[PDB]
Amino acid sequence: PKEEILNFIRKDPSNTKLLELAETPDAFDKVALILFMQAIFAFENMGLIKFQSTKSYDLVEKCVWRG
Amino acid sequence: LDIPSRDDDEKLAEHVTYVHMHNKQPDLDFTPVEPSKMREYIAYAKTKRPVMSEAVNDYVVQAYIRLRQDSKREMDSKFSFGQATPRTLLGIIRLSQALAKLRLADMVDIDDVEEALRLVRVSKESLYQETNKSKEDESPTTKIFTIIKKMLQETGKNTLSYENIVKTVRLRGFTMLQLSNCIQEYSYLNV
Amino acid sequence: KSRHTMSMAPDVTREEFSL
Amino acid sequence: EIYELEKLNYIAKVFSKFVNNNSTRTRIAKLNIQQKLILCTIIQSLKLNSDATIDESFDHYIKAITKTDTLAPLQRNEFLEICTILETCGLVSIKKTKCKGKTKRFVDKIDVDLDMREFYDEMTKISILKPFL
Amino acid sequence: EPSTVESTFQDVMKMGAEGAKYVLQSLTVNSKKMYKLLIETQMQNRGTQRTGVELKLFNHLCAADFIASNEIALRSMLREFIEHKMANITKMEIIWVPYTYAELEKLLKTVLN
Amino acid sequence: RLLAIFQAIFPSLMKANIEVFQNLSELHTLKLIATTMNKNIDYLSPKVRWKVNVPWEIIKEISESVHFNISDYFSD
Amino acid sequence: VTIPFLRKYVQYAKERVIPQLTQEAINVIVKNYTDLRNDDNTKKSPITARTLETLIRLATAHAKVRLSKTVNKVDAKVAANLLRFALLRLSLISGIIARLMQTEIFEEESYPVASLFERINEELPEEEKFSAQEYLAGLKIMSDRNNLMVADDKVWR
Repeated sequence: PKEEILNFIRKDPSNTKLLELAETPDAFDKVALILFMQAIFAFENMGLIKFQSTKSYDLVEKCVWRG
Repeated sequence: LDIPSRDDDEKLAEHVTYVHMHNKQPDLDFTPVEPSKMREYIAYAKTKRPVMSEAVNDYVVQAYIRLRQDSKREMDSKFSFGQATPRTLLGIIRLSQALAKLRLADMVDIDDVEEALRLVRVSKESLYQETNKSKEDESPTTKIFTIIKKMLQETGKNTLSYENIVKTVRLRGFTMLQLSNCIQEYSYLNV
Repeated sequence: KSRHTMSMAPDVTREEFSL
Repeated sequence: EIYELEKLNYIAKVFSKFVNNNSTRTRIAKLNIQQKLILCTIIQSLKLNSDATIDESFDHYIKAITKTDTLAPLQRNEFLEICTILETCGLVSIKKTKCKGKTKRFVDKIDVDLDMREFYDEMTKISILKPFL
Repeated sequence: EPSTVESTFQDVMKMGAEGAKYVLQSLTVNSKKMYKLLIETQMQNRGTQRTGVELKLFNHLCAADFIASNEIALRSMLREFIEHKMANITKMEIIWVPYTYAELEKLLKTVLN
Repeated sequence: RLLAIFQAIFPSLMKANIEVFQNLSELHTLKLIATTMNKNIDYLSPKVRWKVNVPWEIIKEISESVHFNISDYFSD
Repeated sequence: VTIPFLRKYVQYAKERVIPQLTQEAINVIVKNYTDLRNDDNTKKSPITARTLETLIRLATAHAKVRLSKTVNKVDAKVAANLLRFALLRLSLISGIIARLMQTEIFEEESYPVASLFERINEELPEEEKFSAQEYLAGLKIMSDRNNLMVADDKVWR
């Protein structure tokens, strides 16, 4: 939700740099990539996803299935 | 292969439109024959049955040989017409005979079979480039060099006394000053 | 086989990302 | 000190000298006519942009010089020495590249830096090589 | 948790275009101008491979505006980009910048002009 | 994939995987299903392949003793 | 807006008046088709000379629909546009100085000011060579942009 993403980023006015971040007009997809590259990051040492072919990382594989 | 050019799409198109203007493609210098009497003369020619001339044979034969050998060294090559057959030779002979019919003469001409060869080769190399080059025109000293090379084919010596060389040069007509200049150049060129 | 490649992505500087 | 030896003119000269023999000092790099011949032979083999081996270019030399009867061709070892000379001046580089036929196979893939235009000048001036362009 | 410390030792592709972005920030003016010409003739037509230029016409240009003396010096002042993988080349003799049209025109408007 | 076919032909009945992997490590210590890769990093999930090292007769034995039949899945 | 009546209009023309052809329309369509077979080749190469035949037919029926005894050049314009619908300064002289630096006519990066004069007026450009001070200013731009330098005035490094 981009509406909630702007709800939440500007919800912190106390910080200067975070406020200046909060007015970036393309901030939605940027923060999307940020959160994604933290999540896929922390979901490799957890074993679920495999970064197939490091130095390529164009696709990946979902190791686990429910079953 | 219709190379998309400009002068073609100019002249061809212009002249088709000119056909629309003047229903005769024949321009100022042309003798078009109506197909009826054309047919008449054609059949008349067909009623001749000329004879093969004895002289051209060798030439004809040689042509075949040439058309053979190249073919081998052209099998896997670009112009992949593979291994021209004796039927090609026979077809050349038949083409020559038909041209002699067009002559209404009973002896095939050397020009006749030469024209046939021109037909069979113009079928070729009409694929790409369609061009050649020439380099051997100048030859003011390189000709002397090639004469020397034939002499070397005879014996193969780089002597320091030239007496048959100067004789053959004088026979060739080239002067002795140019000969000595070239000898200087090639001695410096280390041959 | 036109796949979405991570090249076509809004990159974020290390500072903005970290913060 | 060159001005001294002869007892900013010469600086354009020395630039044209040291930077690129291609300008004029290639003729020095290929002083011998057989060097120029073998170099143009390499350029001819370039039409087959393959592993420009000693063998590939050597056989190409053999055929192209049986055709153009300038001189009896050189020996294998001779061609080796000539190409090594060409590499000492650095006008053409070599590399013992790996092919996978039997084992890790190391054959001379070479690359020339000259261009046929920089051959235009340096060859059209020598009408004796021109039979081979 | 966000796995703070664990995010530190691991690394992903963000952790190239931006790689060269700092390189070009530290070069010589002649390199700046030649890469400027490259980026114009490669961005004219994401920066795709169809939009590049041929080295024949590229030499024609860098010799017309009197930048390149010949092909050897040209390829020399090109490999400084190549020897850090700062531009792509395929085959025509296409030298195509794999960096995005957006990032390329960004280089133009910001760091080149 | 092993876990897949296992959960398939185990006689929804079982989803726990502690004893499963326990006995898997048991196997790999018995060198019945060895890894083509090294002996220490196998237990991560890097490139790593597993292969059986038991011949077919012991397979017949294990099948008959467990009463599950295997002649089906091989078809030619 | 009569839809059907036009039939009596059509046949009428094809029996009353015929625009056989006009030379000006020829001069138009032939060059038009050369541009066609020179420009849109990369698309699909439908450039077949047969198409030009239609380029006559089409236009020639048009003037029959027009009833005009002639095939107008703008009738040909309508034809070629119907087909398009169906189908769909110092730089150059610096380049010349470059291709003259290619040869050793300068024998150097240096060149006589005499060679300068020989290569400004004797060449193609007439009066594109500016006033003395102005083309010297052009040369000074080419200096500050590192393309030609000045030294030993009778030559120039």
